[PDB]
Amino acid sequence: MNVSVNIKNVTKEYRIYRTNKERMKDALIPKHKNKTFFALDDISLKAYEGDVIGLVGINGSGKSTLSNIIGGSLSPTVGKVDRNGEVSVIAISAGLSGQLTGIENIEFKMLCMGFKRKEIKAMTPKIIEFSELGEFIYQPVKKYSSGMRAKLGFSINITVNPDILVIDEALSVGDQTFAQKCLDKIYEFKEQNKTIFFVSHNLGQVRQFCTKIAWIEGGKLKDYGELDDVLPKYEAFLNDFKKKSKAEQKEFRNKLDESRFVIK
Amino acid sequence: MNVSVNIKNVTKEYRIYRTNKERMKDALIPKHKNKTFFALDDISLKAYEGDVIGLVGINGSGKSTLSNIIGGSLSPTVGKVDRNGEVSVIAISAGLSGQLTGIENIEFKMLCMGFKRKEIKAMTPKIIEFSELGEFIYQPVKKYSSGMRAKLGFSINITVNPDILVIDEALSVGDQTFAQKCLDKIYEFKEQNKTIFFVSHNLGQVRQFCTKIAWIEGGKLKDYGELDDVLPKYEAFLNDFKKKSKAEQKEFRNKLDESRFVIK
Amino acid sequence: MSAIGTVFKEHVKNFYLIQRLAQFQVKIINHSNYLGVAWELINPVMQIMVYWMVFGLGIRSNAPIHGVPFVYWLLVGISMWFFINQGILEGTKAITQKFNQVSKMNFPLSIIPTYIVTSRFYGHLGLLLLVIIACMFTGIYPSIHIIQLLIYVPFCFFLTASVTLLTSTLGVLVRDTQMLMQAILRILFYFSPILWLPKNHGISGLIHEMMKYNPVYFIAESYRAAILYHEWYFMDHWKLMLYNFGIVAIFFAIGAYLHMKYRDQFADFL
Amino acid sequence: MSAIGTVFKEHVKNFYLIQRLAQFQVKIINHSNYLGVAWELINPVMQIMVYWMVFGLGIRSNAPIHGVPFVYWLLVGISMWFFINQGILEGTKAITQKFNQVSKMNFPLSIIPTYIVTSRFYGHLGLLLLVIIACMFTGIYPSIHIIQLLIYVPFCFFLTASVTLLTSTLGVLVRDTQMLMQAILRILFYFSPILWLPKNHGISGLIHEMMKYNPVYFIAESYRAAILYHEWYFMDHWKLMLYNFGIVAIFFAIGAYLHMKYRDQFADFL
Ligand SMILES: CCCCCCCCCCC(CCCCCCCCCC)(CO[C@@H]1O[C@H](CO)[C@@H](O[C@H]2O[C@H](CO)[C@@H](O)[C@H](O)[C@H]2O)[C@H](O)[C@H]1O)CO[C@@H]1O[C@H](CO)[C@@H](O[C@H]2O[C@H](CO)[C@@H](O)[C@H](O)[C@H]2O)[C@H](O)[C@H]1O
Ligand SMILES: CCCCCCCCCCC(CCCCCCCCCC)(CO[C@@H]1O[C@H](CO)[C@@H](O[C@H]2O[C@H](CO)[C@@H](O)[C@H](O)[C@H]2O)[C@H](O)[C@H]1O)CO[C@@H]1O[C@H](CO)[C@@H](O[C@H]2O[C@H](CO)[C@@H](O)[C@H](O)[C@H]2O)[C@H](O)[C@H]1O
Ligand SMILES: Cc1c(CC(=O)N2CCC[C@@H]2C(=O)O)c(=O)oc2c(C)c3occ(-c4ccc(Cl)cc4)c3cc12
Ligand SMILES: Cc1c(CC(=O)N2CCC[C@@H]2C(=O)O)c(=O)oc2c(C)c3occ(-c4ccc(Cl)cc4)c3cc12
Ligand SMILES: Nc1ncnc2c1ncn2[C@@H]1O[C@H](COP(=O)(O)OP(=O)(O)OP(O)(O)=S)[C@@H](O)[C@H]1O
Ligand SMILES: Nc1ncnc2c1ncn2[C@@H]1O[C@H](COP(=O)(O)OP(=O)(O)OP(O)(O)=S)[C@@H](O)[C@H]1O
Ligand SMILES: [Mg+2]
Ligand SMILES: [Mg+2]
Repeated sequence: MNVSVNIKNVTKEYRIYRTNKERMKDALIPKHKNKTFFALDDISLKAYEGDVIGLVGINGSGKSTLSNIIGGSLSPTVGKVDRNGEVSVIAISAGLSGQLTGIENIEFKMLCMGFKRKEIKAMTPKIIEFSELGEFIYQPVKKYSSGMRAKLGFSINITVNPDILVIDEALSVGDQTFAQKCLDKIYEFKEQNKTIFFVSHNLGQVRQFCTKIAWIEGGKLKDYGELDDVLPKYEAFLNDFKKKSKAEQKEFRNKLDESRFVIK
Repeated sequence: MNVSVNIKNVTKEYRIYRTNKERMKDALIPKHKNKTFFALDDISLKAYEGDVIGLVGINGSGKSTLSNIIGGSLSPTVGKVDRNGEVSVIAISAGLSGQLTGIENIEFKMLCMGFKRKEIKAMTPKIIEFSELGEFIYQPVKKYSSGMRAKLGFSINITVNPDILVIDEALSVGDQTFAQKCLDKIYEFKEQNKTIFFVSHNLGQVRQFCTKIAWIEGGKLKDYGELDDVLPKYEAFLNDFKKKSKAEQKEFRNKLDESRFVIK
Repeated sequence: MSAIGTVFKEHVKNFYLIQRLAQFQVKIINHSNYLGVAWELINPVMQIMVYWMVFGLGIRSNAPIHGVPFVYWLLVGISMWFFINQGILEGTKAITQKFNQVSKMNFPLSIIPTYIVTSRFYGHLGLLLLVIIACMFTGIYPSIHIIQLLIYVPFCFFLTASVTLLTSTLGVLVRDTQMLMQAILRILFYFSPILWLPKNHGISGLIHEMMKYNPVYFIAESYRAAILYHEWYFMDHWKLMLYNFGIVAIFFAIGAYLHMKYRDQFADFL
Repeated sequence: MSAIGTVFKEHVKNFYLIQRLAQFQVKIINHSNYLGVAWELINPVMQIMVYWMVFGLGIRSNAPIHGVPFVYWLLVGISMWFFINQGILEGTKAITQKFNQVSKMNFPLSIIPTYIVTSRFYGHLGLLLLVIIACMFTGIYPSIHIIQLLIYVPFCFFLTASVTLLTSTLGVLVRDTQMLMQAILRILFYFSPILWLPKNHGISGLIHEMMKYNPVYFIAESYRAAILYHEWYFMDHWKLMLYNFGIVAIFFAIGAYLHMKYRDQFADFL
């Protein structure tokens, strides 16, 4: 079909310091060399419309960095990303203030998200109905519990209509009754032929939601393709890893971290 | 055996305000009456040594309030709690500062928890080995990822040796390899015949970990007893609730919230 | 040329959003106070009182200036200083404090310091109305010349805003900037006609000539001309007007250029 | 009697913890600065410079006091003021800011404002050593009388600490307290011998007699007696010593009583 997201040679580097003298010397001297850490390294993948892609890998692999670079909140050191369409991110807790009440927080967050005044006025009652807070919609958010804060954040955030959606480790929130509502909303979102990027550790959710898999290891793209051809490979690697000794796991992690650090 | 925790007629009330004039008038006038919200209401239960008790209920029920009152961070309006032994709480993210490095954060958090200098010096290397950060132990915590922050917090926090332990919705953190380590630690904690309070929504984890169930509904203690006599009842209630209409659920929630509010 | 156009368009298209966010900030700041937003007037008033006892009663032995009682001279001269001080001190910190809440959203980033400034402009307007009302008890009633405020109250705002547009970027790249302004602003308070009037024709003459290079000089003198002296200020001091307009334009241009040059990498420095 | 005993025991048993937490706070505050902790000395120094140009060069036309150059008089008199100002202003906010991090842990809660004060006492000690070294260039060398500092530097610390022990509790119950101190501290700066000396024998005589009820009077005058005048200060002013000791005791007693009365319900007000 049509390419919606196109990532070409994206690289992300960071500079590692030990004392303030090192930081100042690097800031001043143009030639000064220091250690450099490669968070990402030469990532290339093409996404199509209607593709649901799940990102998999161990801690520190670099999937939040990639989803921030796709989301637009972070910029590559090298390479480029071409987006066809508008991009949105599910970050439920971002715009909530404990000093404000729930009704005020709806307007505050919808304003920060980019909505116009008439749309905010029109869609406030539906959000209030969805969140199911009741009377506590008239109270400061600092008097809430954790589940109610999550429910309000999710209800405000799910009102977007983008072309590209990014979800980072939150598919459903609340108790057993709210989770079904959240899952139904996400499945409706998938039904409309929208491109979705999804980061998770729940492999059952990945199997029942995604259609493509992106395997990230050591800041690199290990593999990329259909779910039924790639997910079994990652699962086999995972099951093999649990069967090594502690020294073998330490050696594997040290070898992985060796290639990510370079003096330059 | 011996009663370890004894809760008698614990009640918790809150005062609800709409404008600053109401708040000031209540502050000044001694007789002024206002709305009052009953977060808890006449909770009584006896806990024994070696009991693992799981707290269950829907959003807003009052289990975090009860676990804070048991933990000692909150005080009852009426009634009293008698603890036999020292009490600890698993709050992994509490003492972490993004400005400090990991090694500094270990000492900072262990000092705030109440340890002495010699113990901190003796147990730092084991914590460093457990967290499995590697070189990033020498970097500020604000350069970490989410999984690494959780791993460091858990590794620092699991070093306590209390008589009563309180866990609020975190049994394991990290990827698939770290979760087994966390579960093994928690099972070892259970093996030593320690009293544990556990708050969760994962009913499989509750079935495989706890031995008693405390059902909280509308700020009240619906039921209390053995796992195999109480958990099926809560599961039956939960399965019945999903089969009502939206109006029936709204009516149930409104009826529940009616009894919690009183003018006085 | 493109940076100026981008920042100008972003500010012009979002007037309502700027006002709404400023109001929400005012609500957030005073949330737990028993008095509420009243402190937005109470804090500036008390500071004036102290400044009257030290510099009016102690020094000067309560001596009038230019045929006017010293209390009203000081009152009209100091009304805009708290707005300038607070606006700059918090606009320097605005982006560092508020980038992460809107980074994931598509937001006009150049308007972040401006609404922080507007939240202080509200209290300035309240205090200025109070000062004009208080000046009527001595016998100083509004004249036609008061219409000059329609040029002078806006200009002050613009000046403050322009400065923050630079110092918000500088404060992200180098944090030590936040410690420098505290020392600079103090120099701008005492070397200005807010509390005292230089003698001129002497060693104080050079100090007066250097003081004329402070924009606060023009702001205070123009306010006093409109409210107290009943004079058309620009009929004798249009060169100072041109100098201050040039200053505001220079600050806005440099701030826009730097902001559009570095905004895409703000996550690195934060 | 029990509240005093509890607070005293909690402070005595945790000397090392107080020092360590103060050091961690100093590290946290200056994390992103290029210069680092050097600002802990740079900020107080610059403020002195301005105060020399305004009150020494402008007013007074650089006139000596009591046979000493004005610069050293002011330098010795102002060295402890920044510590007092900052210590009180942040000790009033300490519990509100730091209760939630230690609430779940079993922690001595009365030591929270004290380590916030200690983090400023460090910079005070550095500045005082610099001032004593700088006084040697004119020809004022240390004498035996300098040993008096062993009573006077501690007392100052205690005074500040006692005040915070009250104003930390008051700041949790009523937030508006945080806005009042800003106005009170200013009054305590100008009605003190830090910048000027009252005339006495006149209308200034009553002001001098009222000024003697300020503890800052005793602090500055005792420091100057030990460093500049080569005099045993207590041989003529032991009544002021007793008055100030009584003040510190009263503040400590009231603060301990209120803190132990309300500490169990701090989560309600926060
Ligand atoms: C008390 C005083 C103490 C000392 C004061 C500070 C001394 C200077 C410090 C330098 C400093 C302050 C700004 C300085 C100028 C601002 C004022 C301007 C005038 C004001 C009236 C920026 O310095 C600027 O860095 C820019 C980099 O964007 C660079 O931009 C352009 O350059 C060319 C055209 O200039 C143009 O061709 C080029 O395309 C541009 O990039 C500028 O040239 C350079 O001046 C901050 O240091 C920065 O730290 C950053 C990590 O936080 C770091 O970026 C990251 O890059 C990689 C990507 O991940 C990765 O490796 C790391 O993440 C990290 O390395 C920067 O490299 C480093 O420099
Ligand atoms: C610009 C100025 C604006 C106005 C200024 C403020 C006006 C006064 C406001 C009153 C105020 C400030 C402190 C006042 C004195 C402090 C200075 C002392 C002297 C200083 C030199 C506290 O006031 C104090 O409240 C105490 C309550 O602990 C009470 O303590 C003792 O009383 C008896 C012996 O006094 C003794 O028998 C008794 O056992 C003690 O309880 C005190 O008597 C009373 O004075 C704050 O208001 C408080 O708000 C709290 C919710 O945050 C609220 O507590 C909660 O209680 C329930 C439990 O969940 C639940 O219903 C709610 O959660 C809530 O209701 C308090 O009820 C309310 O009062
Ligand atoms: C008067 C004064 C000089 C002048 C001074 O002292 N000087 C300088 C050279 C000549 C003359 C002298 O030789 O004494 C000063 O510098 O600061 C002051 C500060 C910091 C002051 O805060 C408060 C007062 C004050 C307030 C009310 C009343 Cl009713 C009375 C007083 C106050 C006066 C002076
Ligand atoms: C001198 C002065 C009076 C005194 C004054 O103006 N008075 C009061 C009654 C008599 C006399 C007068 O009638 O003019 C004052 O009040 O504030 C001042 C402020 C706020 C000042 O900040 C800076 C200076 C200053 C600094 C350096 C140099 Cl080299 C020169 C100046 C400065 C002087 C005065
Ligand atoms: N500012 C930074 N400076 C240096 N390294 C960083 C910085 N931010 C992130 N990193 C490192 O970049 C790597 C990738 O981090 P992330 O992408 O956030 O983690 P992740 O792959 O999503 O895995 P999780 O979230 O822990 S399961 C890790 O080694 C981080 O420590
Ligand atoms: N400060 C407060 N003032 C008024 N009501 C409060 C306050 N804190 C909590 N509540 C209410 O007390 C009730 C119990 O809250 P919690 O015990 O925190 O929630 P919970 O039972 O743990 O359920 P979760 O965590 O959302 S699954 C809820 O209705 C809260 O809104
Ligand atoms: Mg992540
Ligand atoms: Mg909870």
